[PDB]
Amino acid sequence: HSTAETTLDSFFSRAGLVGEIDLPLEPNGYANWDIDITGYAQMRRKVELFTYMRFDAEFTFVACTPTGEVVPQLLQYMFVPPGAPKPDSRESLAWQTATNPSVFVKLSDPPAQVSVPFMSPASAYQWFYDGYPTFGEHKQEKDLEYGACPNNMMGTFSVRTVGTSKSKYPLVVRIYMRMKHVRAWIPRPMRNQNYLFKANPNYAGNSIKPTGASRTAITTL
Amino acid sequence: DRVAQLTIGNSTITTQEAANIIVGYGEWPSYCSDSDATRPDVSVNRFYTLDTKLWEKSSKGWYWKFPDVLTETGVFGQNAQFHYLYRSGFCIHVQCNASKFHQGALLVAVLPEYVIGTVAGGTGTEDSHPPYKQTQPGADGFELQHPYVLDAGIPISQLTVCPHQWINLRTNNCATIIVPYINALPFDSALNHCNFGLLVVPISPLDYDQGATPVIPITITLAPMCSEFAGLRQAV
Amino acid sequence: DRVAQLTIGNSTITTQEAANIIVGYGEWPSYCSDSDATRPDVSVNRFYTLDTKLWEKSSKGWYWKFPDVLTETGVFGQNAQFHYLYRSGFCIHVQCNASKFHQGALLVAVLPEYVIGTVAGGTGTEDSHPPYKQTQPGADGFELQHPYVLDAGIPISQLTVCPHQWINLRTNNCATIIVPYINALPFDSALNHCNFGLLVVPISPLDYDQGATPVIPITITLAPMCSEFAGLRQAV
Amino acid sequence: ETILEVNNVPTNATSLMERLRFPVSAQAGKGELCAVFRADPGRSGPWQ
Repeated sequence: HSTAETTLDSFFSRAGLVGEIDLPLEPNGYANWDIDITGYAQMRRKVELFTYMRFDAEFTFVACTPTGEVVPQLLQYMFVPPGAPKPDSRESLAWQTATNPSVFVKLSDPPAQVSVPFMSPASAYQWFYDGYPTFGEHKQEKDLEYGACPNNMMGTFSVRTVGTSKSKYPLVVRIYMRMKHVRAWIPRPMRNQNYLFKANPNYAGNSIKPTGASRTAITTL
Repeated sequence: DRVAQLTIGNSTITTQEAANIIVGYGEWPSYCSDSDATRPDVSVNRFYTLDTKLWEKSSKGWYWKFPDVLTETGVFGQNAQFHYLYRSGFCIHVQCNASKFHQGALLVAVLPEYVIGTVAGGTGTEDSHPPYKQTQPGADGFELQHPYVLDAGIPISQLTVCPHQWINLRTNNCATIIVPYINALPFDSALNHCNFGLLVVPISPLDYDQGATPVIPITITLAPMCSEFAGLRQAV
Repeated sequence: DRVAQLTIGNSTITTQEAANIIVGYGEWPSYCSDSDATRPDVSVNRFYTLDTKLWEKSSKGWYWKFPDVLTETGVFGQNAQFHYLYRSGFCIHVQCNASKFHQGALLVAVLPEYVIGTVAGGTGTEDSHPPYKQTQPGADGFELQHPYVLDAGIPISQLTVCPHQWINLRTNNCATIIVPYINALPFDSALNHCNFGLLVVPISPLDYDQGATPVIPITITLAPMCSEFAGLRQAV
Repeated sequence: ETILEVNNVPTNATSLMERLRFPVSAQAGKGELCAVFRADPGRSGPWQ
């Protein structure tokens, strides 16, 4: 007798492919990866099964050439917490502020992994904030006030090569993510129609489709 | 099976108690005694009876959004504009009245954080968002557009995971759900954060022989529970 | 709510006991043991069932007058002509039978000393009085002319001061009033002094969809109580 | 308890009995006013 496969921590604690970063030779020389539990274009449906969630998360970084060759470069992965500024350019102070944690690994070394705790001011994450941001009561402008609770901002990941002179090796940096210690709450019915946008559950009203397959008739097989 | 005598404060309803009466989430509404980490007694506690929405043969459903439904109308509504922080429970009581000669099941259900979505189209453009008059509809409510996906890409087939009670005019003509306060914060603004949204969806559509009143009403009567407010603002 | 089994002497009725059953003046009928200042036992005491009057959509009411109603027909009627002095009580039981698909409230009420009055007119003359066939109508009764003033300049609006019981075919289809003997003398002639007059007046007129029997009946069943007589005369 | 004349239409004496009753029909429907009356017996005078 065993129902452990059906636990949240057995239903979510798997390292997935979330980020694909290209660092070519011949765009500007750096990249900043806004953390989104999506990306793994399957996790959104698996998550919006519930409404309120809570978790610690483990990130893993796989770095190589497009060839797959392993080359002696020294990378810099930097976690930039919410509210904190993003790196303006390659030489901004955001790399040195040191408040923003930094991970310095080579590629000859195995993938660097670091854990990230639950980072919301709220007691738990939300995938739905039916209402308007703090504090909506003036003029419209509108294009920001939907399904977005910026209190759910998980931070960003940034990479260098590192400086000062640009690298010689073409690079791709794979970012893998896994949740731990998960706790969900009030359950949502699972999505049935195709996604269109991030951070809002809109749908294509022109093309509504039945949830599952269909038959020719009820009395037939 | 029983006669009706139900009243509070000043208001007075006429309900029943012959079948299953009340469904809760597994938790009664309460107060709070925390560090954040007013208690209106016998005034807020009145059965605000919404406007009875009709129900044609070819309807698809309706949905109200608490606490917006009442927030701009009523004594309770008063204590929402002047205050900024909000927390409460609710005694929702939906009752539709029809003969034994009518028929048509309804689905009373509460979906917290009912973020809605409208159709992309119009001009050839790609993105659009619902006006203030659809995310915060108010007492009149709003008859939704695409039921099967609840205007949210969410199949009704699985809505029963939330507190629900079936209304089949064969057996029962009354539905009563009690909903506690559900949020990541023990307190939030009543103006800009509509919590759970009640919704009524007919699955078996109403049918009848003709010349038999094609319109049976839907009486919504609701009452707050364990309401609580904190800081207040000045009046206009 | 209950099955029916009611019988006396030889007669047998089929009534009910599911709502308020009986209304009295505040005083049960009795005998008398005074100085004036026969006791028929088990024979007079039979449910005399009057003739069931019909009830059209456009009726205005009916009224019988005790003890004239029975005085010239029945075994009880016999002991009224031969005797000269009279005193009794009554067990009036009015029951109209109709479907749940009919409607129309009735007012069963007893007005003692129902002195009636007809309209002045005819020829241009000033005074006129009702014939013997309207002040002492008998079993058949008499459908009155001007209800609102009870053919007596007396508004129905205030009739409920007398013993009454409402018949609304929605709820109840039965009415039962028990009336004691009411007079300035403990004994009077049954022939020339009609006491209280029972009367039935529809306020909410009967309505129905058509082709649904436009005529629901009015079953009157009555029985004397504590009847008493004294001196007797010879027979024809 | 006595009968309360609310409906006030003497057309002419035939319809006089329609003073004791309310009208309740299907149409037009919800929300519209059915009937109202004063709350003072002395005033003239549906209470009369």
